[PDB]
Order: sequence, then structure tokens, then C-alpha cells
Amino acid sequence: SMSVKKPKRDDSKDLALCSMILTEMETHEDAWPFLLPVNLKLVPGYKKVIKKPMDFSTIREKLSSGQYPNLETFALDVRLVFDNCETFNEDDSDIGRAGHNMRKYFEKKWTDTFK
Ligand SMILES: O=C(O)c1cccc(O)n1
Repeated sequence: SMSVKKPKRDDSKDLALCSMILTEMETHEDAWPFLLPVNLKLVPGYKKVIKKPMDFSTIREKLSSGQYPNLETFALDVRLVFDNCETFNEDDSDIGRAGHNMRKYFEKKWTDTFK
């Protein structure tokens, strides 16, 4: 609170560390469903069902242009990709399995890098 500050975690390297984690997800072989925005004019249901679409290229653009205030807002957009994937796909499908795999892959890198 006012004039009572908790000790400050060092955040100076967060931009480059997030950028690196994103690079690794972009090159994972199961990233293909998540590389580009879903086409809302061509894909049934998506625009109406998925209220906040997110994809790796949109995250890369936001990261490169100063649109993430901090670590946590970046992790929220990455998790959003995989939450959208669960909402729109059966677990028992190739895309549904790709989402589960990419999420596991992300959270491990997250813990290792920061926790
Ligand atoms: O064909 C599908 O099941 C599909 C298409 C677009 C996005 C998405 O999540 N799934």
C-alpha cells in the first residue's frame, strides 16, 4: 500500500524470455492449428461461439509492438488459444489433441523459465 512496497521481482528480461517461449511454440510440429487467425468468414460457428479469438501470430504482433503490460497478460493470451481450442474441438480429434499437447508444452516452459 502507500509507502509500503513489497520487494520487486526483476522483470527487465521478460520481453526476451516471452519472445523465446513464443518462438519455441511457433516451431512445434503440432502448432499448425494455431499459427494464424481462424477465418471467421469461412469456418462455421467460430465467430459466434468463440468470443475472443487468439492465435500465435496475433500474440507475436502484440509482443513486438508493446501491447503486453507484463508477463501475466502474455500468458493469458497463450492460454486463451488453448481454451478456445477446447471449446471448439472434441478431445478425441487431431486438433483437440494438438491443443492439449501445446498447452502441456507451454506450461512446462513457463514454470521452468519463471517459477
Ligand atoms: O475443423 C475443425 O474442427 C476446426 C476448424 C477451425 C478451428 C478449429 O478449432 N477447428
